[PDB]
Amino acid sequence: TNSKGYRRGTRDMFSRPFRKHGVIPLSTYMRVFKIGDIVDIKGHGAVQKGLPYKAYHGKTGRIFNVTQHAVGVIVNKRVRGKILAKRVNVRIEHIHHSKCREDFLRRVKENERLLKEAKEKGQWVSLKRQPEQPKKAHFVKKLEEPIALAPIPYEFIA
Amino acid sequence: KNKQYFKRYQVKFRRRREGKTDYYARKRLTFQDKNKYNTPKYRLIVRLSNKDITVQIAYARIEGDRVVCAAYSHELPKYGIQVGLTNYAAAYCTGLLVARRVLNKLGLDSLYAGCTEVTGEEFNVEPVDDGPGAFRCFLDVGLARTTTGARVFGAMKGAVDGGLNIPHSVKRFPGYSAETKSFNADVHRAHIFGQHVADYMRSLEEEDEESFKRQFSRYIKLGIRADDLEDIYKKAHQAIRNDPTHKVTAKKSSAVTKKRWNAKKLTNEQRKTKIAAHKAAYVAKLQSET
Amino acid sequence: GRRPARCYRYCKNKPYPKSRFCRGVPDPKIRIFDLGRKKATVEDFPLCVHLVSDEYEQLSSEALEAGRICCNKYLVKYCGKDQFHIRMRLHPFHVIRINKMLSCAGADRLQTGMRGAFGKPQGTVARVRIGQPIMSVRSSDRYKAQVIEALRRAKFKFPGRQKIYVSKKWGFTKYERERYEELRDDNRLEPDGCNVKYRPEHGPIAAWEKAQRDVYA
Amino acid sequence: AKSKNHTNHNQNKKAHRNGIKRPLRKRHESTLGMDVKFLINQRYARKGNLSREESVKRYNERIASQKGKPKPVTL
Amino acid sequence: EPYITWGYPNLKSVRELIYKRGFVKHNRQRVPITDNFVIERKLRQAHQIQCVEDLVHEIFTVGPNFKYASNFLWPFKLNTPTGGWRKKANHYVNGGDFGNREDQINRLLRKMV
Amino acid sequence: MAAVTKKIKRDPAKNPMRDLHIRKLCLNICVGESGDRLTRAAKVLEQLTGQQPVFSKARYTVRSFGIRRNEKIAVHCTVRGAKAEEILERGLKVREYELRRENFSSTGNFGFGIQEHIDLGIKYDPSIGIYGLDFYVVLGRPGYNVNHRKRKSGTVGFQHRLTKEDAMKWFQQKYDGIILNT
RNA sequence: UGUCAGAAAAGUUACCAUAGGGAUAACUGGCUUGUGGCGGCCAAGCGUUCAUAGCGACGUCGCUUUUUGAUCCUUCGAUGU
RNA sequence: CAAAUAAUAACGGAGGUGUCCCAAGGCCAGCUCAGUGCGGACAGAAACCACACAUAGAGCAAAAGGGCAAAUGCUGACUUG
RNA sequence: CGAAUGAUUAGAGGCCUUAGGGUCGAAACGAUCUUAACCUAUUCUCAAACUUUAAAUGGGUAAGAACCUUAACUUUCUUGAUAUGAAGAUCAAGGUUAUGAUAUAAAUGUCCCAGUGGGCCACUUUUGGUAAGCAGAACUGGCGCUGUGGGAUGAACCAAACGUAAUGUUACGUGCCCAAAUUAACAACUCAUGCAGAUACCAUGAAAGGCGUUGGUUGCUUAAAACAGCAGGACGGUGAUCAUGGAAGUCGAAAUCCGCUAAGGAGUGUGUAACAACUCACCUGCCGAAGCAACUAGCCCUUAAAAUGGAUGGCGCUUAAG
RNA sequence: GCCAACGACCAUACCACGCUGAAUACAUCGGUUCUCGUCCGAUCACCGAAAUUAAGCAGCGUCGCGGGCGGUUAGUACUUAGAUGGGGGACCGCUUGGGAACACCGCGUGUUGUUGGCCU
Repeated sequence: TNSKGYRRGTRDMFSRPFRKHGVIPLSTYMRVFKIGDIVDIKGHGAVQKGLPYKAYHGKTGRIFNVTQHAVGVIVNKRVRGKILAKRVNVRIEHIHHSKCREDFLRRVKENERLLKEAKEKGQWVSLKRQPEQPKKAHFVKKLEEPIALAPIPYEFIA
Repeated sequence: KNKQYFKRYQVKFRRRREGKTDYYARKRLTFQDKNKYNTPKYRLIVRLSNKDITVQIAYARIEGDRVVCAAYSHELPKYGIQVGLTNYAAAYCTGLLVARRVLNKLGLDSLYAGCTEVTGEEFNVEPVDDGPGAFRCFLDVGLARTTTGARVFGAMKGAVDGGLNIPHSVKRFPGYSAETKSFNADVHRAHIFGQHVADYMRSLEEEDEESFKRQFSRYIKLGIRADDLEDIYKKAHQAIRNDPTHKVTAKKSSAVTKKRWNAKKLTNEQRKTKIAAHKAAYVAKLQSET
Repeated sequence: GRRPARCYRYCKNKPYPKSRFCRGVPDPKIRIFDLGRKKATVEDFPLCVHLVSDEYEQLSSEALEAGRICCNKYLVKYCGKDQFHIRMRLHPFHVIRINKMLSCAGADRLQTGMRGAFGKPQGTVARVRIGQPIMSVRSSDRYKAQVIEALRRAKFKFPGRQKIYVSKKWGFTKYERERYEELRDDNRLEPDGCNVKYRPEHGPIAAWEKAQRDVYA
Repeated sequence: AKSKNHTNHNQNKKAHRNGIKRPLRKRHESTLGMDVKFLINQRYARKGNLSREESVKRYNERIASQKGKPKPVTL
Repeated sequence: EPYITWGYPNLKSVRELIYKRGFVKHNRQRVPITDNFVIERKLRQAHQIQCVEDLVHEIFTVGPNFKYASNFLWPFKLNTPTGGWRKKANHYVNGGDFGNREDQINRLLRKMV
Repeated sequence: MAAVTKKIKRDPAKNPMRDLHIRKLCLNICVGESGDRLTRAAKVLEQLTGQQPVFSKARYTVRSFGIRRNEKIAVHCTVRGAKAEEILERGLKVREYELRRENFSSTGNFGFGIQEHIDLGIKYDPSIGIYGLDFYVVLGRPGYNVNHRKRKSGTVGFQHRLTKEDAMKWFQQKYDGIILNT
């Protein structure tokens, strides 16, 4: 009967990776964080100041604040069963940029590049994503060394 | 040591493996705030050598520092100083050369002239009104030992004489004693104009006159006498204040394919034929057993 | 009090070791794992024969101790004194505890009736898996029939069921007998006691001519 | 007599009924616990917008009277 | 999967389910068919469906208004098979029922329609 | 091995810049325990060297010699460069320059020890007492400050780095000693 | 203010009382069997000689709750121990 | 334990707390630790001096865990955030 | 686990100068090195409080007017020497709202509204405990709170949730109880002398066997005449020795070498005190066709012992009604 | 082809050796009056010029170690979901998807940014 307290169970959460110990690379402090930016939390065990508490590791929020060393990130925690949006002041070394939306934003960049040159053709602009449709009718040619090439089900004996 | 701490071996970065960077200071020199979002900070980098003084202005960007102004000591022959390129005196020129090199291209030489009245006092430029102040640098010394009177502090007073706003204290200027401070501009003024290099070569024709052919050689070749240095450096402090034009050269265009020497390394077909005859002629040599 | 493994037959739990965290673990009275001519070379004993578990049992230390002696005493009686190497490949680092209830004098009431349960380590056992060997005897091919009966006599002292496999290997090395014979027929099998050394192309080259200076000379 | 404490049984049936409830999406989220020197006369970066188009596209040529600030902003 | 069987309908199975069993959704209510005006009054201004064979077309050949052609319908409240089932809790490929029957959804719709 | 070397020889790779001079000489007096005995032992080296020496403290406790943590047992100093060649050869003819064989480290330094400290041109002077000393001669070529600078450091390599058998080679020539195979 | 969201607090009752409790012991009944014993395999060996006439080590697989624990399910408006 | 987010029980298992600290806090600078090898009179298994290797195998009031090498370790400088 | 930390098993190659002393030698270095240390290439087996690696099922976020690119304004706080930053406030320009499927109507307040705050069962994962119809947890589904169909019976299992009716169609079943097959449907398996066997959960039964029968895998002999049987020898070159219960063809047994041909065993034996013979090999027969073992897993048997009389639910079934 | 200062990623860059090296450089190097610091001008600080096969980033070489990427292990191990499946149990088969790891073999052995120069 514990969780309680504050870095418990984080023997593997705030560990370092293997041979990624030591000095922090310098671009970690050279990243720019503007208000309203999507941001993951993966805490740094080698920076003992401004670590998020363990519920928020692995999560994802939006930057609501910038101060001199940290960003306020607003993160969702399910406190059962309901979702509060938690405001967590977290230092910059524990904070990353989300890649999730900058491969949505390279489609807004193409839902206006492809609708641009569609002023000549007209249609279909085809600006929606399609799931993996079932395949087609297609003519598999053999030739290729005609078949059989015939498996039979056999591997036991030892 | 044998295959198994090599597996667990984590190198240091690349430059701390090679002595170049602190990274405990590089972390703290290149610190910008996060609510100062992408503003550069432009530190002042004077690195010494044996026969060069590289002064630079670089700002912290991710894919490398970007160098915005670079004045060396191997160009001060163009301004009237032929030898003694790594002086305490010859740094204040490259200090002052890199400040006037950057305020003309930033247009900030009409305002922020500087200190041509070179005295050795503490000099902190008050901001010219109708707007904020001047270009700020911060001094980046590396791991030069910052004891009082080093030549690395001989480019901070050179650059602050051009007019740049680099934050100060005179504690490490040559001629400010340690009990107390005891400001004394005159030993700083002596060192600025190269007096105590002149005084040593005015004290060496009294003790050991043969040692001119030793230390302070090539003053004998180029004819620089000891009473000239207080006016060699003085007339250089306006010939530098009149032509800071970056020394840009145009070979046009001889950098790539020069001309003959690509230095290929043993394409793996050769290495597998290198150990074709290395293996075949060994057992033929072992057929000279029988 | 050495109660047998007769009623142990749901075994559940992650292996508690004899480590720096339950210190008080005893010296084992079951120590030796291998016997016979254990100084024989690779070339002496071509035949390997295993006793292989086709269940998921929990073989006891006293079961494994008993089964080695019955495999020993038949082989030193029939196929020669030192024509075998028995390797008992199940080293039992397990802790089975016991809640002992010191209930002498019938009156004390203090220690444990059902509250509370710290244990005391008495057992030591080996998990086997399907297809996983239990002991391998290495001997010649003249005594192939004498080998299997000593493993048969060891079967009836283990729980579960077990299958006696003549392996097609050449000894305890992980080679086919043909692939052992081909690879030893040029240079590449540089022998040791139990095992050979393998097929070296690396590194760097100094131990290639040392082979070639000892294939010709 | 000491019966049965602690279970998360029924606790997600019972928490999925009135459902598991995202907060709600606002156009105006609060500025509180935010950097106060970022806010305190950016209150007056709003209050300096006395006009925004009439007197303001006058300014595009009022500073192009001095040809803008095209060079010296480059430090 | 274990609560469901599916497969790939014929044209005849598309028709017989909409002819015999096809009901339709009219302002949240369930309205049988009985004429083409129940299909046309809700899918001809927006989509181009007025007949029954319209609704059989853009369901069978999966057309661009399939989303509307199949949410217009109510779920087909089928009968029970004649001869009944096979096991109901094994896969079709085990010994029979749930999952993809794949062409044998037709034979089972003859029993249910 | 037999990797191709190709050995381009524009000059025979001799050693003008590879001097194998004396770096420094280490002079220790490991007195047993503290008190005023080190003070009268420390002043024998300002007589010998001129530099005032340093008071090395004992690291561990032993209870067998009587030393503890920080009990100031020894006195040492170091002499570097052409002033060692006073105190080297002045204490080497005491050892009658012919010296033992090991006595010669694999690291290239070598050293010896003499008792009877008044054979260094020192008058006997019973106000201080006689002492036994510890002479260690570290030895090196130019470029050995490559690992000593704080900025842009490095390591010396194989050649240069001088063996035992080139300190002996330096000793059969300078002072003309014999190596005394014992 | 450690009973740590924080009364100011020693026993005994076989002379006993009350409200309840099978949310809770004492015995029966149930499940359980570590403990005892009764079986079957393998055979080191004992038995002058002979492995099983009679035995039978180290192992091994079961049966047996009744002693005996463990348990708290039924009964405390009472199942006579 | 705990079943790869967090949560999670038993009189489950292994321990720790009720303190210590004018430095063991703050910060700059210099420095490299465990051990190992070849050496140097008394001096040995260890005393000290000195060279070479040392991925932290040391040390950090820390119970365990994480973390840390021109440091958060060792030494000095001023210091009281 | 031929990576660290912890274990742990065996050898192999060696630095050596650690020897535990050796060995041929007073110690020897004049040689074998003897072994054990130490080093190096391997090796067996492993970890609730180890881990380079690393799933499945999971956790979070995103998937557009609340948007995307502009233009130039505001700012003291805001930063910059920039009233280009960074936030904000405006005008400009932008085909087809930017996966799928759904919409039981969703949103939001108030009575902080009543009851509740003993739970219990199950798959899977789990801890304690020898075990438990025991103790404690995670997950989802259930009983509580719920009838009805099936499991004879039954809180929970399988199916299915329920207005009042008519008709038709459905997992468990179809010898009789009892609705529906003693199936104009089959192929096999099995004989059980005191519970043959008979539907999940589930109402127990093992290890190990069977020249009981059924199928199967491996190896020999074979159409050179085997297999079986009626028909021959089996003594000995010799109590070599081992040996006196005693080994003369034989307990044990270091040891191990010999008859003859068509063809005979220093030979296993209760103990034939020690001897004899004898006969399961060899091989000439007749026979003249398949024989031999070893192994495997179906059913049945065996292993298999309780107390009122008794339970596949009952009857009863045996080319089944298992 | 390179050289330097400042870097980013932080072993494809490391480690062990071996062998080259034009030119700018970078060094080692010389000295202690000055500023500065040591027990010591070795280190640090400062003045600044008399010889090169050590640093240095390399040019590299290595059937190199490590590290890196691919292949193969392997549709293997495990695992989602299912059954009135099996078995006395332990556990195992199949259905429905998902899908590793060591090793093993092969491959390559820093990539580049800004600013100043050199041209074999």
